Amino acid sequence: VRMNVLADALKCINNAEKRGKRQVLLRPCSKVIIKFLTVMMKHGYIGEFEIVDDHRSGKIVVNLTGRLNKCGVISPRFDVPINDIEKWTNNLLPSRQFGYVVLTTSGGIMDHEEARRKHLGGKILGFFF
Amino acid sequence: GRMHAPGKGISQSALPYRRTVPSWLKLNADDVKEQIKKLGKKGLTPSKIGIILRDSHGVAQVRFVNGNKILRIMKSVGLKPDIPEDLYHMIKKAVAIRKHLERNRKDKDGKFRLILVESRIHRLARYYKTKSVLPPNWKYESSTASALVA
Amino acid sequence: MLADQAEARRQKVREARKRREERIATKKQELIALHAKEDEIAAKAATAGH
Amino acid sequence: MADQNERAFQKQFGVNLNRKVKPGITKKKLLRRSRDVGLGFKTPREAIDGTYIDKKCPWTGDVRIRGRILTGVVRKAKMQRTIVIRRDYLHFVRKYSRFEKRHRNMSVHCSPVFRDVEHGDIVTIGECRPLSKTVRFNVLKVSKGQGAKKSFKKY
Amino acid sequence: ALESTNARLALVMKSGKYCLGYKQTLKTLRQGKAKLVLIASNTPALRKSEIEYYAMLAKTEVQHYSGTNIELGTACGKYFRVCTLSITDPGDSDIIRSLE
Amino acid sequence: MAIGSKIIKPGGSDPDDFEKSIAQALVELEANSDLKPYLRDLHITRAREIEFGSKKAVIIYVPIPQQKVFQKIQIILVRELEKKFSGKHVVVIAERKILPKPTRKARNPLKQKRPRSRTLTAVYDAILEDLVFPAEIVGKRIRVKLDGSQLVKVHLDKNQQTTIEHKVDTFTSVYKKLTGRDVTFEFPDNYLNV
Amino acid sequence: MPLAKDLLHPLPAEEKRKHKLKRLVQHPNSYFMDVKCPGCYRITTVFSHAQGVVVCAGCATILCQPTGGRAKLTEGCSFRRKPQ
RNA sequence: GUAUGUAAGCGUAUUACCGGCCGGUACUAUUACUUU
Repeated sequence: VRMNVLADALKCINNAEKRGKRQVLLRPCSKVIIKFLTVMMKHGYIGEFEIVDDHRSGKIVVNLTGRLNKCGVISPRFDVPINDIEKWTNNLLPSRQFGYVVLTTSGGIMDHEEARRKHLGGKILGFFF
Repeated sequence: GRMHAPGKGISQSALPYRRTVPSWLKLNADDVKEQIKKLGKKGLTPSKIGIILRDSHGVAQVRFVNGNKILRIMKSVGLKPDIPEDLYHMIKKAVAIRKHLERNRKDKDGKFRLILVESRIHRLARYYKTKSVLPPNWKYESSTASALVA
Repeated sequence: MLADQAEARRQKVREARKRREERIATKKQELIALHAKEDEIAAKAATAGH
Repeated sequence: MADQNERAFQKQFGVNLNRKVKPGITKKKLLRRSRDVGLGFKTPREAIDGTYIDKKCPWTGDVRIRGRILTGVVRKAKMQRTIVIRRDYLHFVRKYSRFEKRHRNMSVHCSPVFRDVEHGDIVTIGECRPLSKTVRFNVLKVSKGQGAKKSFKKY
Repeated sequence: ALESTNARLALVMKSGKYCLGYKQTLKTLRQGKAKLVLIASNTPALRKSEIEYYAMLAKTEVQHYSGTNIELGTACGKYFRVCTLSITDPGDSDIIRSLE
Repeated sequence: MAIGSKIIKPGGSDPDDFEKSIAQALVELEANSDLKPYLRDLHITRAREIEFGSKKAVIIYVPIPQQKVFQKIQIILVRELEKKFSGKHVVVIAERKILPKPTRKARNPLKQKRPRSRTLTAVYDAILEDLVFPAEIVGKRIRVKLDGSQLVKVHLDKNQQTTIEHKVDTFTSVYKKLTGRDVTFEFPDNYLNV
Repeated sequence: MPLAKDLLHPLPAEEKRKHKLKRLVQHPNSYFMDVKCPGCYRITTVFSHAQGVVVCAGCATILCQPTGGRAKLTEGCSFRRKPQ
């Protein structure tokens, strides 16, 4: 059963560049997922992604540029306040230099350093580098 | 998938994209609203009501010519009976268990198959118990399997 | 006594709750042809002569 | 419910039939001084013109509602003027930052103006004085009480 | 007998009228307002005899229901036994022209 | 001498003159000897004449309880009006009664408890089918541009492709003027066997 | 190419033999046809995989062949792959 | 020239009133979550 519609969508992206699949056939077009792929394009991690919509769910095509290493996911959505976001950096990132964990607070979906300027505590969905 | 089974197998219909075609169909939603008053009054189940309109006339989809689901098309002219249709096939399939296994026992393969449709009632009927399509204090009893279907 | 509170619905007061539509669409299907009598009376008066 | 069935007599203490001599004629349409909680909660209309006695009633007894105020769900109602409600919450562990489904159970008292409360209705709760060995609360309002699926609908 | 003949009764219960007993069957057999008569195999023998002599004069048709009174009595939504039945009005069902 | 509104504009609005000028054009569309059993009661509510810089695009507010009969006449509504209102492209566009919940601190819904045909999808779905009316849409695809921007791919195989293809440039304007989504329209000749 | 750049625009004929379900959109191979049985004249529309015995109101010549797949009528049929 | 990360207008309970855009007052399905 499709338990979490978030995480299963993430991993097949990581199961593309290893054999070098420059494209991704992807399902099933949720609006929380559409709020997420542009964050990759907000730092230029993938290629062009497009979404056809059948009148059941929709499905996603994703091209890839090949700059990724691994996108990940913590499960389920742990609740994280402001004063303890830094714990989820060092356990999830290679360093403070690059990479981005991505949570979502009551204001929306963002980067952690974006959230470190927006200052509103929220829930982890995933991470990538 | 395939709950009571080993198989991963998958078989279903395939609905098309648009929601109006057949537009060439001169038939409206109104004569089929009489056809359910004509055919569905003869005791037919909501599935096989929807299969005679496909082959004969043939409307591809009544959901495209009319908005309501077909039980509501049963209800809005008054054809929803007391019992939901799909368990009514299961309980008939359940009552054939107490016709084969009443005399021809030792069929513990067949006696396995009682535990399915009793469970395939009791998980299923728990859903329809909630949805207020038949009231609670509806307990399936073993002698009732004859008279619920007949 | 609780069973019969809002029960002007069952036998006659289904249609005497559906009488809101029975006094509208039954008459006004013809009155629009009566509203358009300027090109209904003069329409068949032209085809009868020509 | 009651036709004053008691081996003694029951009456709300603090009122008397004063018949002829009176400052004016203060009929008040019934000789029953029904108070109100005034904490935003509307009074039930049946409480003012009630015949029930209920010395432990928060509206009509020697009670003023105190403490805090909460909501929840009710399970059992067999015992007299008293229902069995249930509340839910979570707990925060150290080892996992994870949660659990534990619960408490507080028995509570009812005035009969909330007659016919059943499983599993939804009932808010407010605190008062101790009644008898457990009961320090009182029912405030049948707020929702609606199970739209299994409990709250006729058949 | 068959499962399929049982379904022909299955729309009479929503539609058609009924006569249950010797007395309710033989009453409409006197006026002849009935059409189809049902006989289960465990009918007593003179009762298995006596009904069908009317049918030689009332010109009606009967059937030999191969089940028992316990199932035929529950093949009609009831729970008490059925040994004979006459459907005096086929409401919506198709026993009006069907042979077995 | 020149009758205008009050036959078709109820129950909508009496402004304006450009909605009034087509109402004098509507009464001379009654003289086509075939639509006169229908348009005597086919009413309008509003209109709009928004230009694409040089040419105008005419918006027609159908009230949609008559969209089952507005469709089969719509082949002849656009053609005779275009030669009378050249070069201003006309299309019926039913503005809906959008039921929102306002973007506030979870602002209160009631009344109008929002059936599901009355959400922001109607800004697309209830609008896109009426703009490309005779197109018979087969596929909508969502192209996502670089800076959070979007293109939508609207597909039509051959279903009267040879009469409305000169309006798809006009169709790109008014959809961005009514909804805002940037649109392109998809030709392909291949009868894709399904 | 296994590392292909175009999935939005595939070649048409391989999609026609891909599946009834696994395509880029959802549409079955089935359709409707307008069979005239050759011993008669009357027009009748029917599904491809009809799964149901059909005859006309007065013209019951053949009109179908009972199967699990599509109704394969040999020399007793006349129809078209067309929405009517 | 450019950028957009800024607020208002504009596809609408951007709440009702008295005030100088601007104070006071009519006056809101919940939780869990997080904010101070």
